[PDB]
Amino acid sequence: RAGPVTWVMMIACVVVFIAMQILGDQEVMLWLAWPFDPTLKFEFWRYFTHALMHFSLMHILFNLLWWWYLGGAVEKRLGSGKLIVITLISALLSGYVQQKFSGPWFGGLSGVVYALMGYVWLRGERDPQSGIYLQRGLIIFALIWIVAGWFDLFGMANGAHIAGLAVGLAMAFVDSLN
Ligand SMILES: *C(=O)C[C@@H](NC(=O)Oc1ccccc1)c1ccccc1
Ligand SMILES: [Cl-]
Ligand SMILES: [Cl-]
Repeated sequence: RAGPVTWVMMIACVVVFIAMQILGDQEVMLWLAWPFDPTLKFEFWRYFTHALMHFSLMHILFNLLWWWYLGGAVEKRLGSGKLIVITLISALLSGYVQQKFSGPWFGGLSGVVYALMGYVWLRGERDPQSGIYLQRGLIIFALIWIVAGWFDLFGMANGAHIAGLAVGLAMAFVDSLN
């Protein structure tokens, strides 16, 4: 079963998403979003908490599905610390790129997922002995989501997703060295 990081992240995302139903998107964004005024630049959770917000049912459902599967695999085979670091860095870098290109009003686990699939894929592609790999059907399911978001077929930006992917590829690369 899904490890503690995999589990606690899912719960947090659910709780936050409930809060957004109860209070509206904007009001929750007022507290958790990337600093959107210099008044807020020292509220440090915000460099991370933006990842916890989702705006539709499908957003949180698909994000959490991929998180549960990939994140859960990473936690189980490579440990909780690994998953924590991939998450922290991908969240920060994709958040950074996103706000740079389009301002601070955004949310979600997408950057983190791009990192996890970049990680699992490259890791297995370069080092099967690790035990982790993105099997063919999932490489296909994954690419279809990459394509979708890329050409804006679902409504959700590219640069931030690339930024997330770069983090996962970078860490898989490093991890698969000796
Ligand atoms: C974030 O990108 C939202 C997006 N989630 C998604 O694309 O997840 C994946 C899956 C596989 C590889 C990369 C990213 C999304 C779009 C539309 C509906 C739900 C979620
Ligand atoms: Cl398969
Ligand atoms: Cl490792």
